[PDB]
Amino acid sequence: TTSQKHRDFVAEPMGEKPVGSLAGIGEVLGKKLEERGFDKAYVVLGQFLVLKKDEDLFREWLKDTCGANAKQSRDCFGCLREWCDAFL
Amino acid sequence: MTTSQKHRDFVAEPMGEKPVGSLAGIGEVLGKKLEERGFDKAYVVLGQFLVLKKDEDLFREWLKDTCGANAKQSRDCFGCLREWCDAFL
Repeated sequence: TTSQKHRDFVAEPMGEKPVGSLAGIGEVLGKKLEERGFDKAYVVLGQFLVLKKDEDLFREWLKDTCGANAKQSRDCFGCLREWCDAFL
Repeated sequence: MTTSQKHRDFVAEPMGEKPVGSLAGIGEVLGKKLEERGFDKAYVVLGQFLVLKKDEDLFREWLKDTCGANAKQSRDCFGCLREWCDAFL
């Protein structure tokens, strides 16, 4: 199942939404992503796409980059995957 | 309209699973070199465009380094991705 945060993200183009609009990305993860250059949601989408939507590699990259746990990275992957199914 | 028809066709609709050669500026020669480096679908190149925060200088140099694109090819590819994003992202 899904959070409302997920459903809100997948419902519409992301535009310039901050990285914190992604399901799974809370205040702490968002800071660390911003610290490393991923300040907008679309930059994380960029990494998802460069990695050819590979779940294992994206979730591992997120853990290595901002410390996401398994639930957080599951949530973030799922929200980007569903967004892409609707808009890409 | 000074863009190519090929630009117009790409920016008119979501890209889905389109191959990299659907991008403006990406002919068969550049497209093969991109595919050999793992950039086989247009959305993978979109991904690089986005990871570079849509920066023209960085993206155009990355394209040159990765497939040998010249100035016009890299401008066309960048402009096609930028307009696609303005329409759909």
